Amino acid sequence: KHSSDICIVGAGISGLTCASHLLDSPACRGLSLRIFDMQQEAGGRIRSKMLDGKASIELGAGRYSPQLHPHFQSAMQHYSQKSEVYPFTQLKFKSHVQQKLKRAMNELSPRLKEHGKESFLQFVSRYQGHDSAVGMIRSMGYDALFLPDISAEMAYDIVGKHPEIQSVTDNDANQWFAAETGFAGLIQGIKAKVKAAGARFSLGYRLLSVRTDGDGYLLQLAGDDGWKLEHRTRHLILAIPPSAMAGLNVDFPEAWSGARYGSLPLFKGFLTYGEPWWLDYKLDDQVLIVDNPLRKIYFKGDKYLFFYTDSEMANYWRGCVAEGEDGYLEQIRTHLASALGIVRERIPQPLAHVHKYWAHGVEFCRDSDIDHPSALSHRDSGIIACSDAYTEHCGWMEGGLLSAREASRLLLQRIAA
Amino acid sequence: KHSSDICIVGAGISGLTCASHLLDSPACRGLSLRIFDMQQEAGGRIRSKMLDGKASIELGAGRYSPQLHPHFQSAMQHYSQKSEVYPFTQLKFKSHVQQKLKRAMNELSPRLKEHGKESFLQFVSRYQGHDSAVGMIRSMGYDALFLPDISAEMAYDIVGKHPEIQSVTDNDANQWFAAETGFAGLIQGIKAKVKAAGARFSLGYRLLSVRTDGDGYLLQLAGDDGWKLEHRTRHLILAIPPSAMAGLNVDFPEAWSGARYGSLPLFKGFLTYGEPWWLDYKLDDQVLIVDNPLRKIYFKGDKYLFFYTDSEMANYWRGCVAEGEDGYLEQIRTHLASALGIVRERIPQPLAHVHKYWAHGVEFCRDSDIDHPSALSHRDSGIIACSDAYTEHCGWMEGGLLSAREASRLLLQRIAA
Ligand SMILES: Cc1cc2nc3c(=O)[nH]c(=O)nc-3n(C[C@H](O)[C@H](O)[C@H](O)COP(=O)(O)OP(=O)(O)OC[C@H]3O[C@@H](n4cnc5c(N)ncnc54)[C@H](O)[C@@H]3O)c2cc1C
Ligand SMILES: Cc1cc2nc3c(=O)[nH]c(=O)nc-3n(C[C@H](O)[C@H](O)[C@H](O)COP(=O)(O)OP(=O)(O)OC[C@H]3O[C@@H](n4cnc5c(N)ncnc54)[C@H](O)[C@@H]3O)c2cc1C
Ligand SMILES: Cc1ccc2[nH]cc(C[C@H](N)C(=O)O)c2c1
Ligand SMILES: Cc1ccc2[nH]cc(C[C@H](N)C(=O)O)c2c1
Ligand SMILES: [Mg+2]
Ligand SMILES: [Mg+2]
Repeated sequence: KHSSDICIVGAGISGLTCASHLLDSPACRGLSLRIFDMQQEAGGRIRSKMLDGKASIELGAGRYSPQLHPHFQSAMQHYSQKSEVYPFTQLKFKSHVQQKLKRAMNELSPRLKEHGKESFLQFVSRYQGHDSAVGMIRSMGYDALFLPDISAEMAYDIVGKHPEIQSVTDNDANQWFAAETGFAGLIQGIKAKVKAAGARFSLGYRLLSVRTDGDGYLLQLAGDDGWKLEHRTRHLILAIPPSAMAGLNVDFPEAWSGARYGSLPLFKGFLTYGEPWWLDYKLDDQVLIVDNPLRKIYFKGDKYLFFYTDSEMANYWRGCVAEGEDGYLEQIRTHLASALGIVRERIPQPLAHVHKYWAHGVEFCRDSDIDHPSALSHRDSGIIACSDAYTEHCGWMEGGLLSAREASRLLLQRIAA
Repeated sequence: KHSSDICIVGAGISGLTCASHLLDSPACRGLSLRIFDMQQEAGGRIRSKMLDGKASIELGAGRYSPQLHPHFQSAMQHYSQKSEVYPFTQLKFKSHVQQKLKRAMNELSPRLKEHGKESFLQFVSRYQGHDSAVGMIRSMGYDALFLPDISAEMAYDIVGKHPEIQSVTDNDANQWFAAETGFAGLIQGIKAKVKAAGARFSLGYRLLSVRTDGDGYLLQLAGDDGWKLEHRTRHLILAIPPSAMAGLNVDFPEAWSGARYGSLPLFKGFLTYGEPWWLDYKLDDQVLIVDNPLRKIYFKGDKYLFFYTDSEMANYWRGCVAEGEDGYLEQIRTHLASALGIVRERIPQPLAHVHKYWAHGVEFCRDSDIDHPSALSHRDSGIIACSDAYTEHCGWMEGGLLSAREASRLLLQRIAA
């Protein structure tokens, strides 16, 4: 038999937290747990790396707030991961536009119906012209704020939940932390605890289809070396994001919820140097938000710098990387010089660098349904779906922990019934 | 994105050698050349690994014969790669069957003038018992020899061109060498020459489809992070195996050749230990061929041991691996113990271990003796296909060198004219 009592497809933080809750319940004594992930390492969009062997960098999720993410903070403490303060919470190098509109976003506050749920750009186009509104939105360095299906209501929550811009709203007392060893240390601790409790991991296998087979389910998987594999299970959680769900044969989203779902790409690029040349400019631990394509530039201590972009600007950088390392590094240097107000020859070339493009970096519900529960259920088959996108914290690890707790509750009802 | 004058998809030894022949030619001065491969490193089924940092192992190709592979030996010398004697050229702990293997193969050979081209299993059981034929073929370690479409003709060619069993057909004239640093070193030599001459590499991109587009071709590729990419070229070599050709939209194999093609899976597992325990059995640099699922067991000096299987036996192990690393490792201990005639508890567990499964390890002409030309051309579009499977040396790097030389001539004649 290649079978299991419970199967979790997905070994990001959502899936591994489902596993951890299930194995804690005495109702799962003796039941067997199999965890699939198409990747070769657990973590999903949590991916920590040593750059040049020197320092530790976050290619995916990198920061959290005690105010916004208390379940995440508790997870870090439960698994004894040490946090460090996250420095990039203020813009010391502000602009007239960035100054102007902290004051300007209080005014438009009456958006219940007067502005409602328009686009954020359509909204702000009201207070001042369309031109002025573009420059205001651009100065916050998250290009997703320009998209039409990003409502003005959404946008205000987006802006107050991000550390670089949170001072423009009344979320300016939120505190922020990063992992010292990287969030992968947390992924590793959960994984080890779930393995020691007897769950078995099959990493490197991609789920392709699932069919209901009697009381349980039949899964078709493809290993990344081509090996085709079938698995029977009695209970199934799909701890994968909406974009992955749509690729299956399970009638997503219609058989699952009222809502439609969307996603933004993200891009991060990291560079290290022979000397921490930015210390002369008093830039260590500062973040610059610029209109040029780097958009958000970060100087981490004396160790490295990086930049972070989304939507069309993430696709720009990913395209320019496809045309080869050389023009990519040269474009970066130009835009670094422009952001500092110096000539490109004062920017050294880097020793090492690494980048990462996430085609579906953030996945979110456009709130079409009236209510939206934390985990999902197939109306017919009883498959449970689990993802940060189904919660009040879409786009955050905290949403993963919250979806997983509901997801494991729903599955514990399936055993008790 | 952009374009090229010449495009090579596939950066195994075929594609790299194609590129090398093309850039040697004055007829390409000024032409741009772009090379795609879906893997992140060049080499294809040539994959070397410094297992532990103190030993070089070959997960793909591992040995060549100067007598059978003169072009490959010449390539090694051209790129200044050092060879070393390949130890596993004979068997010592021969069982009862493995002596009769010689005198029966030398005796059953006149009968292959007639009833020669039939299946090898049913030809060997047409002059000895069938219970005797299954024992004689199995003692050769290669389960390819039990299959319908491998003739008694094409099986005598296999037995004589393989180092472990070439004694069985009076082909000990043939010496065998391995690469001192691995065949990766040859791959890196070609790659460096092709880069130094201006070819542009795009690794990590998978070709999904090609369509003719005026004089040239429009290629659709998918990066392994999702990034979709369109590339326009004027001349196009597909240096990929027949299994890869079928996955495209190019009417393979009809619009190319009158031969049909098959493939076999292969599996290798490598095990290292704290103590070279197998020396007490005088096993270093020896190879045992056994009935049990390990089939061929190799002891490399006092560095490591490994085993090598094909066909159904390769699929046996890949399934075992899918059910979990612990049951796989315990299976190996069992089959090692019975092979050496000792109890399980005298085999240690391994420190480190690695394994590779090749779903299409070998691909070959099955309309064999079609006088199959060394490269193919699409009857309509003029796309050239390059692969070891199109040559007399299907299954050897030598075949890739031969196919590459032809494919580049085809493309130079069509670049000219
Ligand atoms: C660049 C970037 C920066 C981020 N920064 C932050 C931050 O600072 N703070 C924060 O809270 N969040 C951040 N996030 C988001 C955070 O990473 C996610 O919210 C969280 O990791 C999602 O966890 P998950 O388990 O729900 O999904 P995922 O992490 O996406 O894991 C899903 C897993 O399912 C696997 N999988 C998918 N599909 C299939 C299939 N068909 N078969 C098999 N297996 C499959 C995938 O391999 C994946 O490992 C960031 C994300 C990105 C891209
Ligand atoms: C286990 C094993 C042991 C072997 N031992 C020996 C030996 O000892 N002696 C010997 O001579 N030979 C041996 N071989 C054979 C040798 O590996 C091959 O004959 C040779 O490497 C084939 O080279 P190639 O360039 O034709 O094809 P490949 O090495 O198969 O290269 C094909 C390349 O094209 C890429 N590719 C494919 N498809 C697509 C697509 N749609 N888009 C983009 N890219 C793509 C692949 O990723 C790959 O890099 C062995 C093979 C195996 C599997
Ligand atoms: C551009 C964008 C838009 C909406 C978003 N919701 C959550 C995130 C992740 C955040 N940017 C982070 O990295 O912590 C995010 C990003
Ligand atoms: C089983 C089988 C059948 C046919 C084959 N033609 C070439 C090879 C490669 C060889 N076995 C090696 O590993 O060097 C091979 C293998
Ligand atoms: Mg998950
Ligand atoms: Mg090739």
